[PDB]
Amino acid sequence: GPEEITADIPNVGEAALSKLDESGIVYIGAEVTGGDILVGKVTPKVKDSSLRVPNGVSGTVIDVQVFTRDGVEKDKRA
Amino acid sequence: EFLKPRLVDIEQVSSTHAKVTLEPLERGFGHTLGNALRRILLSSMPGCAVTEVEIDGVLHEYSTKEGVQEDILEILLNLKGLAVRVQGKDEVILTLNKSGIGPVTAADITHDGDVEIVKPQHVICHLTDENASISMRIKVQRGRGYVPASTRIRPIGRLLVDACYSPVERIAYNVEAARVEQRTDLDKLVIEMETNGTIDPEEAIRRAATILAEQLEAFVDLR
Amino acid sequence: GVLKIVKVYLAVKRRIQPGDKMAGRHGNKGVISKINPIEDMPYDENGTPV
Repeated sequence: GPEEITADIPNVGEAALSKLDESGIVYIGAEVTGGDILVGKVTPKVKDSSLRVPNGVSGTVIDVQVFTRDGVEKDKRA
Repeated sequence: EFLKPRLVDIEQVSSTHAKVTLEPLERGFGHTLGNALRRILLSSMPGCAVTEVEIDGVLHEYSTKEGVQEDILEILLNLKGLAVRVQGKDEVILTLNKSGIGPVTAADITHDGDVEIVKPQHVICHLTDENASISMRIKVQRGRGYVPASTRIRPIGRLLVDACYSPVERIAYNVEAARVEQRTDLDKLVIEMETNGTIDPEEAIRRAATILAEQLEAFVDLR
Repeated sequence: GVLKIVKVYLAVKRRIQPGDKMAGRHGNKGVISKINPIEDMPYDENGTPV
């Protein structure tokens, strides 16, 4: 099936997704650390394939860019 | 048997530069006390430093604000250099509101009765548009030593500032001959201190001496 | 096959620490071994440390 980017991710607590918006994308200016989820993505195996911060790369989110193909309904953050 | 030194003079050369004279001192004690007090003054003096900043409409430091000459990061660096003395409390929130073209300096910070700005001309930023306005809440905390933000463990927009709490900038000490009523083998110790203007030199000297005495209490009764 | 792409840009401030490589313009390179406290550094007659 088509992979989905959303804030609905299984087997993860609500606190670990407080930095994500309703679209499952990290806010601008969020102070992230190693392991934090930046973009929540699920594969319909749904498996947890979300983009996480690489280990020990604790930093600040300064820009988010969204690129969508024709025919795809772009999300609310988009 | 040993003559005990006393604080005999405080020459306030400037607001941030002073000289404290301890007299009389026996042989060797001048340099001993000078180095001990220098190390304690440079390492352990308490002071107030900016730790958190909240600028309206700003999400992070790696950004720009319309009508502001400086980057938000540069504004944070300037606020890191803001020298403030707080009375009766270990944490305060200052409010800075400014509008119109001109340098936004420490003098524009809202007056607080328990807060004294030692250098009102400290430039915080520059507004370059007549319709531009900046509003920030600055958190000032009392501490000691150097406390980086990264080693410090928040809504988006609250920017952490590395805290250099130490008010002492430079310490030098010179041991020279002292003129006593009947003795000639007595020295005097002149401690030259350059601070940020937020600590009294006599208060700093007594503070360092108290720290040294409390650290010496362990050796005084060895067991 | 790509439905969408989200690019996130992370800014990190790297502060100097032992293990970092410093150099002049003369080929004098080295690795920082210690972050010495200010009161431990050599200082001149005016109390200014290096």
